[PDB]
Amino acid sequence: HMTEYKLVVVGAGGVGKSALTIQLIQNHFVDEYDSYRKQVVIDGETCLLDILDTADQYMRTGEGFLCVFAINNTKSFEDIHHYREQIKRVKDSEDVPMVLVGNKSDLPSRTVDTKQAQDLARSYGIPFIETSAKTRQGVDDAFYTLVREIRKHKE
Ligand SMILES: Nc1nc2c(ncn2[C@@H]2O[C@H](COP(=O)(O)OP(=O)(O)OP(O)(O)=S)[C@@H](O)[C@H]2O)c(=O)[nH]1
Ligand SMILES: [Mg+2]
Repeated sequence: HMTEYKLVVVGAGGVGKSALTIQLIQNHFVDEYDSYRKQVVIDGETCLLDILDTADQYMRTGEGFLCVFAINNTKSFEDIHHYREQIKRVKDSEDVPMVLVGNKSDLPSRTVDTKQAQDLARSYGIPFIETSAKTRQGVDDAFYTLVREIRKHKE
């Protein structure tokens, strides 16, 4: 009686992958710190999210990917290319359900601008969502949007 969606959260160390997950799961922001399950209704469908917060089973059986960089970490952003190439290789396709997420939007020290991010997502043909795990801005949006991307690609 529920649809399972297998989601994988990728990106460089320190960008907020766990923080984003833990917000989704626990509704709490963790300052300092596997697989998680969340039941949630999305467009009137009851979904069981199965979320791997990384750092290979999930890499090959993942249905959709959150590719996360932090907006005050230029290197994280530049590393998106590597994660996305990884995903394309291990799924052997050039259109895998993916959302580009730019986290830590609450922070003032911003070195990747929103134009950079929009241009990257536009090149890849994917949504870009700005988030803060600290304030919860964008968090449900990113996960819900990924679900909707997965639905878009297949039954
Ligand atoms: N201000 C702020 N800090 C954040 C936010 N998301 C995470 N952080 C902080 O950034 C640090 C890294 O977050 P964390 O979730 O541990 O990273 P990660 O991407 O999971 O890192 P990894 O080592 O396991 S591969 C932590 O100190 C966390 O509190 C956010 O949106 N805003
Ligand atoms: Mg982590």
